[PDB]
Amino acid sequence: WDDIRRTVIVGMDTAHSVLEKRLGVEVTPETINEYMHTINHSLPGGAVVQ
Amino acid sequence: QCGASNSLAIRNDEAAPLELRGPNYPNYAMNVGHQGEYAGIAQAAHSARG
Amino acid sequence: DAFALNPLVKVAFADPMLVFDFSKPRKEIARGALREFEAAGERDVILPAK
Amino acid sequence: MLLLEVKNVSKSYGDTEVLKNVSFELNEGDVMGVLGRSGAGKSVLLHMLRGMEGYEPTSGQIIYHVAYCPHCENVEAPSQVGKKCECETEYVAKSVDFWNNNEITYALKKKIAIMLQRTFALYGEKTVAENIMEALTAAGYEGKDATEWALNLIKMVKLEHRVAHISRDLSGGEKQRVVLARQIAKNPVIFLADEPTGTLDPKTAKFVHNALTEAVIKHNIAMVITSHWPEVIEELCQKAIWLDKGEMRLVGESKHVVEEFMKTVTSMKEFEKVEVKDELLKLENVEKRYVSVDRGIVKAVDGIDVSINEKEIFGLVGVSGAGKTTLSKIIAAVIPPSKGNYEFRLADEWVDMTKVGPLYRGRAKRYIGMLFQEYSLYPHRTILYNLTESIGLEMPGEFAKMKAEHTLVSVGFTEEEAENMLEKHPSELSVGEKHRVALAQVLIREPHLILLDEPTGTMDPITRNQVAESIQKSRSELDQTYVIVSHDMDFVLNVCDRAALVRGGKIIKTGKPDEIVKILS
Amino acid sequence: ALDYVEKKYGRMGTKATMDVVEDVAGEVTLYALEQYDDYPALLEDHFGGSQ
Amino acid sequence: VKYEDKISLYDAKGNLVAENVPLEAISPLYNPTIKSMVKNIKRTVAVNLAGIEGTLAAGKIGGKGCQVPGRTLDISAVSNAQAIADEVEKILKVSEDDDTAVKIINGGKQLAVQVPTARLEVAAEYSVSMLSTAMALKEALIKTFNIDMFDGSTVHAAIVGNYPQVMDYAGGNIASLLGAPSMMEGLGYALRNIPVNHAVATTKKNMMNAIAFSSVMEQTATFEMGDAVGSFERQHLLGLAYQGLNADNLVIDFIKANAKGTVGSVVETVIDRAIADGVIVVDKTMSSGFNMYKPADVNKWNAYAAAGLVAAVAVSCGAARAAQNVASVILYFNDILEYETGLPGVDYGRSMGTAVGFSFFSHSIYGGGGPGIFNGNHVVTRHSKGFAIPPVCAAMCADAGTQMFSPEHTSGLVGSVYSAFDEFREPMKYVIEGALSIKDQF
Amino acid sequence: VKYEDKISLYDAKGNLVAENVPLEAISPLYNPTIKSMVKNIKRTVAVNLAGIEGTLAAGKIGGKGCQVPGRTLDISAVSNAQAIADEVEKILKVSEDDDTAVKIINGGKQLAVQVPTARLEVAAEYSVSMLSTAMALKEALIKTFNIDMFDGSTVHAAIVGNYPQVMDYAGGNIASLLGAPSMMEGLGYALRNIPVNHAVATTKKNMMNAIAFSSVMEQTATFEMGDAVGSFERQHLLGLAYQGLNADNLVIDFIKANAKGTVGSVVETVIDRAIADGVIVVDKTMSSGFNMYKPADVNKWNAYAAAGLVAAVAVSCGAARAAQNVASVILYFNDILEYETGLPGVDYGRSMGTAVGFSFFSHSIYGGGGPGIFNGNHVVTRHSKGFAIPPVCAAMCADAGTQMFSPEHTSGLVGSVYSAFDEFREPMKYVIEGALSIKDQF
Amino acid sequence: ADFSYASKHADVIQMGNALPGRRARGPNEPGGIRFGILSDVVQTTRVSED
Amino acid sequence: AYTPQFYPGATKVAENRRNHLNPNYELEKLREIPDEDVVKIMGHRQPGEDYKTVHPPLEEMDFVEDYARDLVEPLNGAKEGHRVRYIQFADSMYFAPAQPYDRSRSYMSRLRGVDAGTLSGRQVVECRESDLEEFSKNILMDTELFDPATSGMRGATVHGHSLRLDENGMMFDALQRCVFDEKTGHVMYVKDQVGKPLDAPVDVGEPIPEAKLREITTIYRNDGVAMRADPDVIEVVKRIHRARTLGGYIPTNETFKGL
Ligand SMILES: Nc1ncnc2c1ncn2[C@@H]1O[C@H](COP(=O)(O)OP(=O)(O)OP(=O)(O)O)[C@@H](O)[C@H]1O
Ligand SMILES: Nc1ncnc2c1ncn2[C@@H]1O[C@H](COP(=O)(O)OP(=O)(O)OP(=O)(O)O)[C@@H](O)[C@H]1O
Ligand SMILES: C[C@H](OP(=O)(O)O)[C@H](NC(=O)/C=C\CCCCSSCCS(=O)(=O)O)C(=O)O
Ligand SMILES: C[C@@H](OP(=O)(O)O)[C@H](NC(=O)CCCCCCS)C(=O)O
Ligand SMILES: [Mg+2]
Ligand SMILES: [Zn+2]
Repeated sequence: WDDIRRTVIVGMDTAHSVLEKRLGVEVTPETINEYMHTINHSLPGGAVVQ
Repeated sequence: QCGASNSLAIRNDEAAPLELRGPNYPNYAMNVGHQGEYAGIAQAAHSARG
Repeated sequence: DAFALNPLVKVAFADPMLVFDFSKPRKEIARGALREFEAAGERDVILPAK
Repeated sequence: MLLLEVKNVSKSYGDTEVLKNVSFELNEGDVMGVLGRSGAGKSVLLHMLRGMEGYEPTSGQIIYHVAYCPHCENVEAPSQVGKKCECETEYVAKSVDFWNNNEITYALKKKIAIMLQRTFALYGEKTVAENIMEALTAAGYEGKDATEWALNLIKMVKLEHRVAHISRDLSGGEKQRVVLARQIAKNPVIFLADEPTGTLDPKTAKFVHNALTEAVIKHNIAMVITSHWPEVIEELCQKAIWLDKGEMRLVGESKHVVEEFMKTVTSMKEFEKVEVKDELLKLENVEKRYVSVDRGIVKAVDGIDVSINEKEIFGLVGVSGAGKTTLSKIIAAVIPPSKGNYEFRLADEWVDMTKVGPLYRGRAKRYIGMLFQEYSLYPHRTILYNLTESIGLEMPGEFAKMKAEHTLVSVGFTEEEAENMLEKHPSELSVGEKHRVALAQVLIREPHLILLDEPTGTMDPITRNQVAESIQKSRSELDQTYVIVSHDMDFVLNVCDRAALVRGGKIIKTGKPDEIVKILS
Repeated sequence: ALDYVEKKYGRMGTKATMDVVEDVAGEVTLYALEQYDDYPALLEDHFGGSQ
Repeated sequence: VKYEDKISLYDAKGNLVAENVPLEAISPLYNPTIKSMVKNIKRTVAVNLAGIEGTLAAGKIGGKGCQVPGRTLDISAVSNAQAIADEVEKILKVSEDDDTAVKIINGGKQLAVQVPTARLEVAAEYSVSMLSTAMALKEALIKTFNIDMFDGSTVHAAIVGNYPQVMDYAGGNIASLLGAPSMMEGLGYALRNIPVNHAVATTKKNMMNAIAFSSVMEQTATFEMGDAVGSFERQHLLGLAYQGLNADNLVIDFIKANAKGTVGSVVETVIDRAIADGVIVVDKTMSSGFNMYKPADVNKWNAYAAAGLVAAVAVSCGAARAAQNVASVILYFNDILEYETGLPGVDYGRSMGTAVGFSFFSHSIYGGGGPGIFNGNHVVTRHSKGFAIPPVCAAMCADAGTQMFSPEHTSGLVGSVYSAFDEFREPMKYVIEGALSIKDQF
Repeated sequence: VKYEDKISLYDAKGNLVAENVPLEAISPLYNPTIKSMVKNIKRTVAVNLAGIEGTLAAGKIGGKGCQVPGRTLDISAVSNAQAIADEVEKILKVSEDDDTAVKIINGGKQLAVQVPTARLEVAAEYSVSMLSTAMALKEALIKTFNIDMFDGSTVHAAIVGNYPQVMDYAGGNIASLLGAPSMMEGLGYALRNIPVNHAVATTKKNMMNAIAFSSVMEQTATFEMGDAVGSFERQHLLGLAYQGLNADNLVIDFIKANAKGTVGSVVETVIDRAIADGVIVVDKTMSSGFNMYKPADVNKWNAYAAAGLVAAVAVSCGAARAAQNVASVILYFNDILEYETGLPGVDYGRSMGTAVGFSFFSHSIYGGGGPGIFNGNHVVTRHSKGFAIPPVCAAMCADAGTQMFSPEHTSGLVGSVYSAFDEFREPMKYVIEGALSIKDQF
Repeated sequence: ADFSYASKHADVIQMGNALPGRRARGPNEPGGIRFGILSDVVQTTRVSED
Repeated sequence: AYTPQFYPGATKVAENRRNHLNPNYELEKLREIPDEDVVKIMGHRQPGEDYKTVHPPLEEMDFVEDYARDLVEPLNGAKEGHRVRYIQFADSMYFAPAQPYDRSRSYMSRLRGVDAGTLSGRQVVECRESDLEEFSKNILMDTELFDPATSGMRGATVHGHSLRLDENGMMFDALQRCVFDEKTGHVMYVKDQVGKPLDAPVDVGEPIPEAKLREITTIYRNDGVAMRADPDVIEVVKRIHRARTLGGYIPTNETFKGL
């Protein structure tokens, strides 16, 4: 039950489109890898560079 | 901002004694830094009376 | 059929990083019955040993 | 039959008759050319016909004669008077008089298209397809109709390599063609085109031109097109006027008019030779890639080795989208390269420049000035403030006025013109007066390496020869090195000495401008 | 706050009116902000304004 | 118009009123009495003035065992009930002829208010009545007894318990027949949130009147939920006519024929009447000799079975005089009817299953309780669309006092307030009159 | 009569319509136009036939990312359209002179059905419209294309979507302007469910008409909540008249006076107008100047401040041509007014608190969405009783297409359905006409 | 704020829905999990063909 | 007409708040930062290049006919159509000349079409890029609203508004956008407001002396000017609170008789 309860699936295609167009930030596979490292540090309890 | 008006109000959505108020009070249902001290003020109302 | 209702739920729970592997639900309930299942959510590092 | 009349209109701007005694007549389908010098009044006249704010006449009036539905507010062509609506009612003919608050004005204003001079009327973040799609949907059409057009249209201005590409990240003439393809796709009663081709290279200009014909001349939509660059006025218009300083110097068949205009002209000034002095910049394997998780890689610069030899004028010629602006931004230390070396011989030491900071790129960036292809000034400041106080001039404010006047004179303004221009806003100038002011703003700080992205583009041959002798004099009397991105060939022959050709992010061959010409043709 | 209330009102010496609310709350707020001004350690401990 | 089957009309005493009445004359979309009942049930609010006075005098605000020391107000609302009612009527009045009535019940102890219809025409729901009554009562109490500005919160807490914190009216002294919209278990279930005890206390423990009240409310709710539209409408119309209004006097005749009988005798009476009326016919005869039956009219057989279900409940719970037998009777009436005839049950077994869960949650540790606390909004009794609740109302009417959670214990304010209106107390004699008023318009 | 307040009515162009109109002529309890909009909102259902066809063709029933293999039906709902609309109208028909209206939108790909008021007269809540339309549409689809009995569940899932499991219409193709009554922030909050973008798209991006629509819905909701009852009714009527309906041309006058101005200039013009009209007077002058101001008419001062709030939002968002400024303009309009006069702001700080809510909801990663999805049934925006939402309509009407949550992206179906009604497309003109029709009865 | 909507409120897939009434519960509770979602949670189609 | 007062009080802090709120008060300028230098510290666009657009100019786009919407004159950046950018400031509690709520009130009283946001250690104003640059140079940077020591143009990591000043009297910066040059005695911005380094450091001038900072600040402090020395502001705050309370209780004229 714990593994089912703690699972949330979020899509990142509208976020990438908003980043590319409205925010003017390029979205590369390297940037996605950087974001994945950041969320893997930050999801349990982490605070990035603070 | 809406507090002073809602503190002594008599309208349905706005009136409640602070002992009967809680985190589901509509003004109080979003923000940090108020609720725990609201509970202490509610206690201090009766601590003065012993 | 590969899935029943949601393809995204099917792919998400195929993750090998899940502590409970949903490929063999009967086998792991046996492991939890024999006290050989390492579950998560234990506060062993914030509790005294005595 | 007749579409619009122009009565005797004299437009003035505080004792400034930008225009006087302007009068022409048009019918349902014809191309009208407006030919003249820089600052003659073509943009004022097109904003005048468009009915924009501040362009109201002081003496005359213009009459627009249209068709109209009193239940649908659709304006049409006058020829439609007698035909059947896209609604109930039949039609009604209206002599809309602009600047007379005549209701229809609104609907008519919606039915007229304008190509603004050096202004890209696009949504920026809405790509290329959605920008054109918007045009269709906005004007009408429907899912299929729009789709058909959208594709048929993107073909005409040649943009199939940038379909899902964001239009904000496009490159100059690509945005020009995007704005164009947005501008046919509204079914106008009139297409007013101010410098429709832009600073576009021969080949792409030809596509734009044929696209214009392929569409506007097919739907017999009257055309008002300006170019103070004739070869188009002829290949497009049949009846053209020649005005000089707001006065119609001639009104005739376009061929005779272009002839007469070209006689008034001057040849170049083929300056004296110059010897150059040592290498200053060295770029080794410069690459610039724009990777997207949604559109592919755009290798803007794809491995570029160039060398500049110090006091010299270097040319960069090519086709639209080749990578000239990306290269020039890499030289000016504005856009860092994805890969590759760039060293600048300050005096004898070569600073590695893909390193940000005063200890590194900054060192050379004090003496690097860049004039951008999409330039701007400060519109809330005056021209004098723009040359002197906006950028920071190392002199007291009392003596900056004559320094700015000297810079404007050296750019190619007369003493009276530079004196009258100093207490003025950039919105009160023309596109070409603003370009020369931005060129003076780059030049007035006296940097060593100067990058000029398309100095010409809106200059009569005479004004262009002017800016040209300017660059040559400053290079020799001040040993200033220049890097020029240009499309006018004769400018490269009579100005540059060691131009290079750019094609898809490559350097192909570098050599003399004549050698570059015979390589091109 | 308790000392200021007991010096001039008492624990239950007054009936709840507007004037006593204004007086007590204003005095305690002024004192607390004066203590934040006077002691930089207190201000650096409660670095956020919400605190 | 679209239904050509006619019904007779009988009162609660079994006397004939009229014949050849069209089926749509008792429809909720046509009957003026049902429309008036729905309009009046949305604007009528029960007020406990003595409860308000007791809550304020002891500081009993908050709910179950909650006392706030210091927030005690000594008012005399029961003595000044006339002035309070006058001020509430003045505040709630829209025009001067609006159907605003604030009547005094039990010598000032209770108050029955009716907010005007024009206040509900621009309201999307029915909650405007209780909120408007609460605000009018708050203003009337504040201006009648000169209550301090710092105690109006206590007055609000006395009138409505914990409304901003708990989206309900639990600790307050105001009430209505309908529950709060936050307690709805499905969309359109607002008319299903009337508990059985409320309907029994409203009708003053009259069996046929409570059956009519519950049936009218439940079938009007099925119209509201969209269940009784299209091809489903005739079945619910016949279920309302036969089970709830005793159209062909089926309920009274079955009860009279089984005055000293069991559930099985009622079952055979129903089958005999359905055979004699041509509603069901023999489908086939099996090798064992069992006569399998088929319905010649599906909806009419449904209505006949529902009327017999109510009759069986009345017979068994009048024999026992205890209201704990409803679930068993509803279960086994259908259970032996299906295997006696080969025919489906009252609601094609949606009501037998309702009894199988009612038998769970009326005899186990897991929830529910007495039969009087259930309703159509309850998760146990929501499954039968208006065919299982009027039996429960009849059984609670037949109870002699064997239930701890009686209507007297549960619905004292609501029953006393809503029994003062003739339309709510005796719905049979007014729904029949409303059908007679529009008998000639079909 | 009970209110001696007279107002002069103006149109959206600032021209005078009538003078000495009583204040209760624009009341929701008296105005026939407001009643008609409430009834039409309660009974109008929007049906996406193209969405139903796409869902059934691909088997996309369920919700976000949900797809059931094997449960795909290939029907042509858009191609038939008129037959489906006729069947739905026939099923939903009660009388022959019914108000049942199923019209065809965008060439068969959408339906705009209006259920009759007969089904809403016997309903306690507005949800009868969507459930009845869903049932009629299911029956029409099953009878038009011969759907097998085992695929009716698939048809129901395509039409409504997860309803017995999720008490809402999530993955379906049927929509209404009002959400589920069990999904309200508070009791009586049903009418504060229309977002800003729906109001802007319904009024075809007209400033004054969108303001009038939002104000009419918000103040009718405050009447529904019981808030505008007793001593608050005058303040809510004055707020509606001066903020939404441009009473005494205040909004247009302030906008005209501050064409080149800022928010502070709007504050100055509001204070000057309130001094000139006698609404506020000087209380006392302190030692350091600063003559304090007190209201001679408290509710009229609140109405003047609300009209100035709308005008300040219009001025700032017409200067910027961007709808992102709404929160700051309301917040600092109230702040500057309070610390300029010593007078309370709009809604006594509730407007400022709701502006703080708008700020943290539309300007941060903690925020979500833009100002176009602001509605009073949200926990962030519920605090102001109809005084902070109608300025957001002016802000979104002044937006030059720089918002991701544009009305075109979120409310195209709503605009195409509800723009056909005259009282919804131009609420201001028809509310003024309805007030003019009942002038002599006061 | 627009990016926040696009990144954490646009394509969120939850395991279970909130439950109303007397069964009042939040999302990701086992009463809100549909049968098809739970069928997609179990991964036996990956490793078995029976 | 009505002569607008702006803020109650007799102290220098109240006078400075009134001066900030007054649009007809000319703020004293204390430094000259060029327009391109302000653009470089802002970090939004390269100086000399054209402004990026989010939509076509308002003449090009077709809108519906709206009398009330067309009464208001749009900004120039809205007329051409420019993206909305921001400039963010942090203000120290130790006698910074401008303070966050004072900044927001003055911006919304003085500038057209701006989006002001107030935090405890942050204050941001959003506008169209050309107009934003114009009032950033004319009002926000060169006048007495800015001090390069006690205030700073900074986005991204903001911290140090409540911390003590450093050895040079500057506010603490975790990213160190601006440093102190002791050879010239001036503060130089070596990074832009978001944190990437600048190729050439830009002189924003020298720190304001503390004696002038006492006169030009808008904050109340025990070591400076306290509110106990300004009873008029406290009385106005209490009157606003009481009026809000009375309006929320019962909003009638008789209940406001006890005001
Ligand atoms: N708003 C204005 N106020 C005053 N003078 C103006 C204004 N706009 C343009 N002018 C002047 O009017 C004359 C005509 O300008 P216009 O822009 O029409 O030139 P043009 O013929 O289009 O030249 P170009 O080739 O530079 O585009 C110029 O001298 C210009 O400086
Ligand atoms: N930021 C960017 N992201 C993605 N692609 C880009 C970007 N900037 C430029 N490009 C693409 O890279 C190519 C080179 O652009 P660049 O501006 O260097 O062209 P150019 O040679 O100057 O052409 P033009 O004559 O139009 O100025 C173009 O096709 C352009 O669309
Ligand atoms: C918790 C609250 O809901 P609730 O009170 O009803 O449970 C919940 N509130 C929010 O989501 C929103 C904002 C919270 C973030 C504030 C953290 S303070 S730290 C940085 C804040 S700032 O620098 O940007 O000002 C909501 O959904 O309304
Ligand atoms: C009937 C109802 O109980 P209440 O009448 O609301 O107390 C409901 N029971 C249940 O659903 C119990 C479920 C599990 C117990 C029996 C399992 S067979 C509940 O708990 O809310
Ligand atoms: Mg021009
Ligand atoms: Zn027409």
